[PDB]
Amino acid sequence: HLRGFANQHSRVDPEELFTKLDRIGKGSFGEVYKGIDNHTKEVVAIKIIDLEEAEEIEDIQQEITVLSQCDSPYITRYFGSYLKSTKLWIIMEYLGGGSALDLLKPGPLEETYIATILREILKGLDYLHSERKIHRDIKAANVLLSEQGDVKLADFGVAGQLTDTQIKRNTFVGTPFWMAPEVIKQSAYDFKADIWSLGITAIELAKGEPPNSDLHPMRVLFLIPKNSPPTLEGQHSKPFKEFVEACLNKDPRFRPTAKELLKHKFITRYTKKTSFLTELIDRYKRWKS
Ligand SMILES: CCN(CC)CCNC(=O)c1c(C)[nH]c(/C=C2\C(=O)Nc3ccc(Cl)cc32)c1C
Repeated sequence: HLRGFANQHSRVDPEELFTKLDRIGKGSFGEVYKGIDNHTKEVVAIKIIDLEEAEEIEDIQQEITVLSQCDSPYITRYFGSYLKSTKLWIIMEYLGGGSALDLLKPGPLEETYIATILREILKGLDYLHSERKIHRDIKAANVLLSEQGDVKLADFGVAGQLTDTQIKRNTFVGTPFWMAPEVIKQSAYDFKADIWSLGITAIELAKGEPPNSDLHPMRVLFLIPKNSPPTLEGQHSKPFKEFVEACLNKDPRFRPTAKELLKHKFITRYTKKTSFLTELIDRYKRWKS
């Protein structure tokens, strides 16, 4: 019956207030478009969700709630939501540099870039975890950059909320290659699931693809809780291999917090400013052009 659902959104037709432009990517329940707020003229990202198609409605509601409860320069900003029949327009912050996955397209990343990106992801994780929120879908595709090199976490479509009522989660959610073993087994889990997913993302930043990409997603789901954790192989520095090993511990009790990882040798070795990442944005622009 969706009682109280429409009350939370502006019933004003979003085509009058916003000018919809080109598609820039996709989200958990819809397509992401570039837009301009007709009043301020300011650039925005618009996510259009078909409620009849994604009828997943509890999760759409979860993403709305999560985004409106976050207030951090490390989390994509939310500007409201507009309903137009079965379509829901979610207006968010515009990040012109695209994703960390988009940025791997022209070629491999030097270690200096990887350490800077991981440091900024950790600042985002530290904020979420302090707010008792778990992202649950940490991967390069969900790490976005502004045209100035600011790194932000996006896509709260499967995000979890811990309380004094619910100390742990048990929901089976995420993308197979990046999923923590306790998530797959549906054991009671917390913020430590994002730490494991960050370790998979660290390998993905170094290799362009997560570990065991040569395997079928369903085979990987069956093997993650049974096999030894992945390792960073090949020509990479010892502190980088150590950072990955710290994240990829099968026992969550031994995985460090985001705050601890911000003190890791791999993260502290390089002291690049986020503006350093604009070179990757320029490289991607030259490659696409
Ligand atoms: C088809 C995608 N294409 C690569 C071939 C373009 C690369 N991506 C972008 O240009 C891009 C841009 C400029 N902005 C975004 C995504 C945004 C974005 O800008 N804000 C935002 C908020 C929430 C979510 Cl889930 C996603 C986004 C994206 C994916």
